[PDB]
Amino acid sequence: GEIQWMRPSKEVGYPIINAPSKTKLEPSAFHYVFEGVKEPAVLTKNDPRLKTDFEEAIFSKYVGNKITEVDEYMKEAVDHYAGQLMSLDINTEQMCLEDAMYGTDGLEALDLSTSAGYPYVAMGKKKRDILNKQTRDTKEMQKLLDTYGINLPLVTYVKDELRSKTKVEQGKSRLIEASSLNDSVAMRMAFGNLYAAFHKNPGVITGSAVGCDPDLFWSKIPVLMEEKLFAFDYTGYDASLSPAWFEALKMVLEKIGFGDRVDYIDYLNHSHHLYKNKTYCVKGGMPSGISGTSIFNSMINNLIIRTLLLKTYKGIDLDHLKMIAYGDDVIASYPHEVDASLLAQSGKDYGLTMTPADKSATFETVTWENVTFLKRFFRADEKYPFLIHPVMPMKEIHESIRWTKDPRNTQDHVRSLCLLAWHNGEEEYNKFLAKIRSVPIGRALDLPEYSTLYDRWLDSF
Ligand code: NA
Repeated sequence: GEIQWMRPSKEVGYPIINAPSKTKLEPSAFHYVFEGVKEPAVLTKNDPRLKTDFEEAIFSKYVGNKITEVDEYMKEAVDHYAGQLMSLDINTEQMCLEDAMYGTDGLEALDLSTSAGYPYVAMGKKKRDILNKQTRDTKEMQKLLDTYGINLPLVTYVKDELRSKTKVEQGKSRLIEASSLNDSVAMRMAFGNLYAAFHKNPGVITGSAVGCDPDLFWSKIPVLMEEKLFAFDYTGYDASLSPAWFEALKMVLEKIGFGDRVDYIDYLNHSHHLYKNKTYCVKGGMPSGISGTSIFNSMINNLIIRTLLLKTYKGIDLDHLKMIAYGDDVIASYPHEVDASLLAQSGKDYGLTMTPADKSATFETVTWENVTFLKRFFRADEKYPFLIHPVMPMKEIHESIRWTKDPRNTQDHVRSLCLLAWHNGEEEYNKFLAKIRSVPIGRALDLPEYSTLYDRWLDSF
């Protein structure tokens, strides 16, 4: 991903986009009951905590483009992945506007809280004014489609979230590229059934885990993996994607019956953005945030891993490559041990910056004991080993509970954390509940006890 140019939006006929400048995150009733070191991300150039230029920091993610064309390994990767997907008999017909808007089997309805993007954001027109979830009305939307069409600019927002001290001082805040409601709708109409087919088939065939339920899915993963596991993290995955990777994705889509609408991928690859009073053009880089983002990042990941294995290990049997991606996150396996370090090396030549799994300093062997997926470990249940617990460490949960974005969602926020934490065991869970109940706010919450969550878990399979 590389920014071609950037300039005042007025110079190209666009209005200044108003974005919030004050975080919605404030210390919660548990701020001093639990240990934590993260704070709200810098949202503006004037943030006192900054120790470097903000604008420069937030756009530096666009490391550039390392490859122009789709090489022979990539083509091979494309044929193999496309072949697997073929086995799912994915419905290739476009999805009607009604479902693309209000959802259907395998596809949730459009999120009414998220941005409507340009130009609605500049006309103060919200989604709540465009769609009727109880009416399933598509006339207003249809009229808007006909009026403003598609391929509209994406609106760049700084993500309001918790970040480490270092990242705050270095202005390393993450960005959200909200596509226009029109594009989101047109895209869900074009790829709606693909999205659904993926949501309904999380696994090693789609090579995707998007739409999955960790509590149930974790028990299916081990059975799908080959003997030897391997993994690694990416640095700035989305932004590092070169145009070739988008072209490789289009080839996959063509081969599975969607060659009919690969043009929509161009909108993602070569895209223009609106940020504050500026407008810029980017070549490459996946717009982090758009409808389809995680699924397409996941598909491209399947292409990347395959490409690197072909490039590094001629004769590798991709039919025994068992991997599951969630955007840039990935858990993979092969009957034989592979060198993540070597793969990482091959990765550089493809514009990908790969590093040791889970922030390690060196590339160590990945095992069922130390592997994580979506920040969760895998732990067989003590009483019924065939049931696998997705275990997220208490550290991130402690960090999260120390802040709130709205006092009205305190019980939902805390219940949410409880569904994640109890998997760490009863001793830990009870310690967690006790601290919560050491302050008034917590004692007033309705939280499930351990045995209740355990029973609920067993009854969910
Ligand atoms: Na782009």
